[PDB]
Amino acid sequence: KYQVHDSENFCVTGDKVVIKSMLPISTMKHYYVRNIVKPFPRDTYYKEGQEQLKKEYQRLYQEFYEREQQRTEIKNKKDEVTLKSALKAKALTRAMANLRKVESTQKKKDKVVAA
Amino acid sequence: CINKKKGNLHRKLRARILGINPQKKGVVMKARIVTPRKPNSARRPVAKVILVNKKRLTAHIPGIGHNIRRHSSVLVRGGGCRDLPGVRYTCVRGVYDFSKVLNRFNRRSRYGIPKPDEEKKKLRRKFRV
Amino acid sequence: LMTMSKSGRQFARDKPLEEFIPKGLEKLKQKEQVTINTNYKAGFTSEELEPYNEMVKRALKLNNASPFEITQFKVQQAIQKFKVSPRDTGSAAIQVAVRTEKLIKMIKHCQENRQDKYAGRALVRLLEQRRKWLDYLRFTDYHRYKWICEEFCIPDQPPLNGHHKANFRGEPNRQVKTI
RNA sequence: AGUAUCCAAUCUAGUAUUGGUAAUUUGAGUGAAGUUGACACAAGGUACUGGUAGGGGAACCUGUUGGUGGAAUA
RNA sequence: AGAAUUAACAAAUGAGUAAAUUCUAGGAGAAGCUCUGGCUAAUACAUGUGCCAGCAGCCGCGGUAAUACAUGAGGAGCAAGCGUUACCCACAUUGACUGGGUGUAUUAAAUACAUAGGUGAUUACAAAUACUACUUUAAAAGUCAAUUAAAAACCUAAUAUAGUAGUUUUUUUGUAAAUGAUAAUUAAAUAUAAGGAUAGGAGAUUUAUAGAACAACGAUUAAAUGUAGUUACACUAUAGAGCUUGCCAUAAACUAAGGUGCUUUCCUAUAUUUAAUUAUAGCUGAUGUAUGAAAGUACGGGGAUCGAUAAGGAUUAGUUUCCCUAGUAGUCCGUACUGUAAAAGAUGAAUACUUCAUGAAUUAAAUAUUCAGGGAUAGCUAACGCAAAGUAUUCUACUCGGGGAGUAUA
RNA sequence: UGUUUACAGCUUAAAGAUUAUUUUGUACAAUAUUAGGUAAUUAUUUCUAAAACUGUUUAAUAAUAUUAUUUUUAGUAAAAUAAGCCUAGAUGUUUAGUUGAAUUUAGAGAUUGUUCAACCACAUACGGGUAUGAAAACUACCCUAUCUUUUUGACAGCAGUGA
RNA sequence: GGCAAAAUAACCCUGUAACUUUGGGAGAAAGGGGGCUUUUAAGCAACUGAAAAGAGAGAGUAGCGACUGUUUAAUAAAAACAU
Ligand SMILES: [Mg+2]
Ligand SMILES: [Mg+2]
Ligand SMILES: [Mg+2]
Ligand SMILES: [Mg+2]
Ligand SMILES: [Mg+2]
Ligand SMILES: [Mg+2]
Ligand SMILES: [Mg+2]
Ligand SMILES: [Mg+2]
Ligand SMILES: [Mg+2]
Ligand SMILES: [Mg+2]
Ligand SMILES: [Mg+2]
Ligand SMILES: [Mg+2]
Ligand SMILES: [Mg+2]
Ligand SMILES: [Mg+2]
Ligand SMILES: [Mg+2]
Ligand SMILES: [Mg+2]
Ligand SMILES: [Mg+2]
Ligand SMILES: [Mg+2]
Ligand SMILES: [Mg+2]
Ligand SMILES: [Mg+2]
Ligand SMILES: [Mg+2]
Ligand SMILES: [Mg+2]
Ligand SMILES: [Mg+2]
Ligand SMILES: [Mg+2]
Ligand SMILES: [Mg+2]
Ligand SMILES: [Mg+2]
Ligand SMILES: [Mg+2]
Ligand SMILES: [Mg+2]
Ligand SMILES: [Mg+2]
Ligand SMILES: [Mg+2]
Ligand SMILES: [Mg+2]
Ligand SMILES: [Mg+2]
Ligand SMILES: [Mg+2]
Ligand SMILES: [Mg+2]
Ligand SMILES: [Mg+2]
Ligand SMILES: [Mg+2]
Ligand SMILES: [Mg+2]
Ligand SMILES: [Mg+2]
Ligand SMILES: [Mg+2]
Ligand SMILES: [Mg+2]
Ligand SMILES: [Mg+2]
Ligand SMILES: [Mg+2]
Ligand SMILES: [Mg+2]
Ligand SMILES: [Mg+2]
Ligand SMILES: [Mg+2]
Ligand SMILES: [Mg+2]
Ligand SMILES: [Mg+2]
Ligand SMILES: [Mg+2]
Ligand SMILES: [Mg+2]
Ligand SMILES: [Mg+2]
Ligand SMILES: [Mg+2]
Ligand SMILES: [Mg+2]
Ligand SMILES: [Mg+2]
Ligand SMILES: [Mg+2]
Ligand SMILES: [Mg+2]
Ligand SMILES: [Mg+2]
Repeated sequence: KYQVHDSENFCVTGDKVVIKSMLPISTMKHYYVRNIVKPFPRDTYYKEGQEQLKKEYQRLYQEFYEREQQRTEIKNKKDEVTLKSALKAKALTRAMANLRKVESTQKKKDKVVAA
Repeated sequence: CINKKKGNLHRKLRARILGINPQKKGVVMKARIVTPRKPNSARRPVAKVILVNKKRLTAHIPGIGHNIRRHSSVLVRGGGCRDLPGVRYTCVRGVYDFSKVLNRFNRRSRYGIPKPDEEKKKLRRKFRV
Repeated sequence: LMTMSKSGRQFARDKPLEEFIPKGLEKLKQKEQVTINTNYKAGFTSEELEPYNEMVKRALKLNNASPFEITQFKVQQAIQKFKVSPRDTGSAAIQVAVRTEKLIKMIKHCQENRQDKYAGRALVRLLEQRRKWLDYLRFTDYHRYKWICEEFCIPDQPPLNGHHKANFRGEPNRQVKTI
């Protein structure tokens, strides 16, 4: 197995292809593509068919950076990532709950102001 | 195999304590006598050894008469005696503390006998041919 | 069987692949009841039956039929769609569809009768055999692969081998041994 | 020059892992003309034996399933 | 053996030295070592010794008759070596590409699906490759069959890789307005002691109730222990329970194995045949997934039969035990673990072809063959034996003497 | 402010030879009584820093009005996004210098990796670090540490001695 | 007889063994931190900083009893009693 540099992001799996040696621009990439020998069909015709939270999101970020930085520092990138990806779902279902209250509070006025 | 760490490891060595070496020196603690198996019957002499590597051992005495006692430095051959058990090694004569077998003038190489002064008639050409 | 395992080996922790999209089973079950309530048996049409009486229709009606007969309609209902030529029965597009209708039954049979160990071994074969024809059909008629997986609620996961060994494998490259 | 950061040796502690040594204990092979008994090869005098469970001066005995590496019965 | 001279490595300078030349004497002036029973060429010679002393690479010698020990003679072989030890290679098909074996010779793991990987149908066509000849690279040293019959030397070949020419007598890869073994699907037909579930029947055994006022029954080579004396055993009737599923039964029944058999229905699975359809998707197969008799374990239920342990009876025996009475766990079902065996056809999976007799079965004017071991033989095999364990091809695994040992340790 | 075609020696630039360093593929021991390992880790983009600056025209690029754009190395003691990479015996343990090749062999192969030669490594220590130079640490130099005799020194340089 | 005394002392963070009835052991052990500045400083700090006061010493290994508990008011609170 090798990893190859495609500039146009043009190839898919079944496309059979010649590859050639290049000096390493990155680690584990010392090959690039020269030519497709046999194509494999694409998924373009099917791909064409396929907001208030932004105030929810930007708070939840600032919540944990204030907490985490005080409690536990940079030491390991694994901690830096395994937290965030695992903390947001814990945060979003609590931040969705912050906005679901908005639909509740506005109507409880109208119910009390009207009658 | 674990004592052996060269060549065909699948081969069981023919002298395990002595190992890869061809010979090894040791010191006697005590002499003994051992009987052979049932088809034969005799009293074959035996000579314990502690080796320089600190390993107990038994060994054979081919010569008829022998100088062996306690605290005697000896050299092992590795061959062995057949009828006896545990005597698959054998000592060498003509070395540090053994003695050439005596009243003997045949097979003068196994037992360490030098050549007598009668049979030899001429000297080596490095001096007075 | 096939699992998410990018290396040559196949571990315990590696998970099996997904048979259906989320909520794929229930959607298909709903489609059946719609058919079962408004259809007749496979060979017969409504047009042939309009002179005859209701007592003749209710017998031929598919409510009263057996599940072995409920499929035969669904299979021929698919063959008219996913065929290449007339009187087609064995092409790849149909062969996948047959196993999808069986999985609906084997699961019902296995969730209920859990001790039928011979059936538990039979699922593993259906999935594997489905997993082959499901791949061989990508390779040949890719624009029919997608027209199937939508209907039967199947995910579009390519093979990890990349169709390497069936397609145009040749001239495999030269290197030298030394020491 | 020098402040402050980074870093090595040595030392301390415990933990992890692998080896060396020991009071004491235990197993195996081997040798020989030993004692007790007679398990085994014949249907070995109650057919042997595998897997298993229990029992038990020893070799062994019994149940439960399997096999023939057992004879015998016309 | 002794003595002398020169060349050349510096046509100015040599440390040291010719596998060069000549001269004189004299006439091999250099021999040991192993062995003497067989393998192994060499003595039935002599003496003493007496399973002692001792030899011994392997087999094995020695018990008063020693070609095997020790003494002596004679005799054989190798030779500036001979012999011993230790390790490695060959001889060895003793580690199997060349080149094995795997039914019984301490060798196919219990079994099947399946991944990586390996492997593989027809024709036509292209392209490339193999094979042949030439050529590229692969340090020298070293090896190497150097050649005009020549020593002090400089084989250019092999193998591998890239590349050219010849395309004819090989193969691979792949594509076709393609054909179409195999595997699979559909429709029809037929078969299944294959698996699970629902419903229902049947059988004996056992308990209970009732009836009847008999006194013994049951076990055993025999006997006792034991049950009852107011019917217990036994017979008849009625009901209930747990377990099991008669004849059909057979080699020619099924399935991956374990293993499985009363009827009905649904689901699941396998197989055979024709027609149509798709057109190599197939065959194999570490890791891995899943199954896996019986005994046994936990919880719960059920609890008739058989029946470990322990008890008793006896006998023969001096013990223990095989026999007998009674009978606990268990034996059965559900949930889950456990994951072993002589797990067997002691034979890895698949394809093609192959004998004679005897015999089982469809049933054919749509369609023609399948099967068996209870016989023998070709061929193979150490032999007994097998119609595959045979002929041919494809993939995987195990196997480096035995004890220790399927044990220790982790 | 003698002559640099009188001889020697030195400086600077270019062209080329050679050398040093940097890059990849395959080959490369046993073991599962070791199976999860990696965490600036895997990929892109960006930022910073060093590389001589500015303009003119042309080409080319995407839209197209014609303006704008055009490169390489290093750093996570720079940051962001997305989540990947190795596991087709990663990692871990043990053993070991690799090779040409030597012994053997009909041939394939097996065992070894001594002499000489190539490459790599070490130079009391599996140690830390610098200056010069086209290239270094081998008898260089500084520090720590071990051992030893003189504040030196480490004979795996030749010869030699002990063990 | 280290009895008494001394020492440890709350809160936050890192980290945490054998054994185990898988609950626990465990607050295990071990170690660190608390200010001012202006800039986020590869900055400062001139005995003593939760500034004074207040709050656990920890580990290793045997014997009896399972545990919480109860008891001889006025010399015995334990291996005894209970459970
Ligand atoms: Mg001891
Ligand atoms: Mg006997
Ligand atoms: Mg017997
Ligand atoms: Mg006994
Ligand atoms: Mg027998
Ligand atoms: Mg000269
Ligand atoms: Mg002369
Ligand atoms: Mg002879
Ligand atoms: Mg005599
Ligand atoms: Mg060989
Ligand atoms: Mg088998
Ligand atoms: Mg198998
Ligand atoms: Mg495959
Ligand atoms: Mg060469
Ligand atoms: Mg009665
Ligand atoms: Mg079966
Ligand atoms: Mg059971
Ligand atoms: Mg129970
Ligand atoms: Mg059999
Ligand atoms: Mg069986
Ligand atoms: Mg077997
Ligand atoms: Mg053969
Ligand atoms: Mg054979
Ligand atoms: Mg036969
Ligand atoms: Mg047959
Ligand atoms: Mg065979
Ligand atoms: Mg063995
Ligand atoms: Mg054995
Ligand atoms: Mg066992
Ligand atoms: Mg074990
Ligand atoms: Mg231990
Ligand atoms: Mg060769
Ligand atoms: Mg070397
Ligand atoms: Mg040397
Ligand atoms: Mg040298
Ligand atoms: Mg030194
Ligand atoms: Mg050098
Ligand atoms: Mg020296
Ligand atoms: Mg105190
Ligand atoms: Mg105090
Ligand atoms: Mg805690
Ligand atoms: Mg805890
Ligand atoms: Mg603490
Ligand atoms: Mg504690
Ligand atoms: Mg502390
Ligand atoms: Mg305070
Ligand atoms: Mg406290
Ligand atoms: Mg307190
Ligand atoms: Mg104690
Ligand atoms: Mg007590
Ligand atoms: Mg208490
Ligand atoms: Mg208390
Ligand atoms: Mg009180
Ligand atoms: Mg009191
Ligand atoms: Mg008190
Ligand atoms: Mg008490």
